[PDB]
Amino acid sequence: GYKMVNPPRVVGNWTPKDLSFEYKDVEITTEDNVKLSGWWIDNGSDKTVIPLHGYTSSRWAEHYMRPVIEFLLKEGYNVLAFDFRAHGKSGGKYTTVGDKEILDLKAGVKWLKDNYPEKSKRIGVIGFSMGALVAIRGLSEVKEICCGVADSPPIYLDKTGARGMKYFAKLPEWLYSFVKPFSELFSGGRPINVLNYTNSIKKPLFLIIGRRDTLVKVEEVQEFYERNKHVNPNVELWVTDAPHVRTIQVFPEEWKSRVGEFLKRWMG
Amino acid sequence: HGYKMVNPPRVVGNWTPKDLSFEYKDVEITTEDNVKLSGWWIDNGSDKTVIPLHGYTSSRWAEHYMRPVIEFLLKEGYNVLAFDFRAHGKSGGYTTVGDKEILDLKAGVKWLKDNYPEKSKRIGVIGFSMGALVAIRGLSEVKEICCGVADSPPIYLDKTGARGMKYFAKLPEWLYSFVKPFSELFSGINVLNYTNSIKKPLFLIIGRRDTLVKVEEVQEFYERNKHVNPNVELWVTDAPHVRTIQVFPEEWKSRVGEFLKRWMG
Repeated sequence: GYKMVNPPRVVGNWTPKDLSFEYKDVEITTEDNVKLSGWWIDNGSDKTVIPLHGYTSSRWAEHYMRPVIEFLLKEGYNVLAFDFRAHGKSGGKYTTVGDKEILDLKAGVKWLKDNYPEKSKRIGVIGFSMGALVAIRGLSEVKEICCGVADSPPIYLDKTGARGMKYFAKLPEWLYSFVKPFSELFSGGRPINVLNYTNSIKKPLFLIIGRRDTLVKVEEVQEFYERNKHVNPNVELWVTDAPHVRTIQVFPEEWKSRVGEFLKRWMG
Repeated sequence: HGYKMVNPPRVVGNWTPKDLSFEYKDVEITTEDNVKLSGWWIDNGSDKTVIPLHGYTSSRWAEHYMRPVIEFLLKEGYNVLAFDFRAHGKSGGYTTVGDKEILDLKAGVKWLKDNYPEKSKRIGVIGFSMGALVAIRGLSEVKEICCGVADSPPIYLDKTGARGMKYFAKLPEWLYSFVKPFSELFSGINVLNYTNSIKKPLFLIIGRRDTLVKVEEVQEFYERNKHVNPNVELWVTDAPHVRTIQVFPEEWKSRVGEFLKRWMG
């Protein structure tokens, strides 16, 4: 098998300045002494939203991070966007499962409270794909987070891995060898699912799943929904017409609308 | 605005030389540009050492070719030095385009001569895919290497990248974004210029089913290098990319084994 893996480390070439917003390059240190790299975008607000990227990307993720950051800033929110450990410019050598990414979220929140408590009286999180798993876990283990949005969160990580390799079946083995060390890590069933936090989450959660997501099924997300419904009356579910994490681009107006009113309701 | 920059993946496997009934040493190799590489020194009680070079998306643990080639070399009687290229596996490094891997091979050779020169009077190289290019380049510029084996070496890189993008295109857009860093990793050439310099024994291996490298392209390297070097060989197989060692294990080990014993004088 595979002991430790890490997806290709990527860095984009756009800054909040390209969105006509000023920002600061900050450095957050986790409790296990890992140095994270990120952006602190002061928007003159008391509310801060933290976007969380997926397994293979970074804070620069052109397909959802850049649109969501521009969206949050124009709504008037402060934004803290950092690369997860072993991603982008952040510290750390191996991602593997990414179970320690919750520590990155804790450090980021703690950093906000320690340096800018007036700018983070309300803190929300938005996660995409694997980043949604961290955001979901954040609502359960991080008390300062008041609300969270989970876009396309893999419920059963093992099934998600097996559904991914099907697109490599008709293709040469050299192509599947790229993702094989990563797909086999989740297919075994060792990493913890988000179903683990269905009884511990008592905060507003916005679940977004695509009707055409072939990696994550709606009914799998619906299972998480009414599991948590017993404990949390503020969990919402929106079924979209987009594939995996593509809603924010393919249906941008409807995304910004529903997410906008979710945040507007729970961010104070 | 795209990718400013993309680094290789890190792949670390479970297995060790112990699973091959061989004891080993975890070594740290420093390059001339101060890059610390991680690797295995497998002492087999020999004066001869063979260095197996891996692909640009894997490491020393690549079970489809790295594990059987190390086991093959060990059961042959050779000492084995297997290290991850920079920013691959456990090694350090931004690995740029990939031109720095020749420095990694030089570091390994230097490390052998500095630590165990008696156990490396003869040094040979075996490279797979892009690792075969490092072996081909290494056989031309590194004096301490007596011979080399090149399995599925890309001859026309841009032609190989073009063929590769065709199969990437058969992936859905939303899924391609996940593996797009792999594609850009190779988009960071004249390999045929090494047909003039190489005058050491070279063993080329290319499969007919290779969707990335054509037999015609490797054969061009063979015929060109053939009238400055009388000891260059070509073996055309009926296997996919770097799969000959897996599809035809006893054929591969026999021809490579005979090649080494002949030139590891």
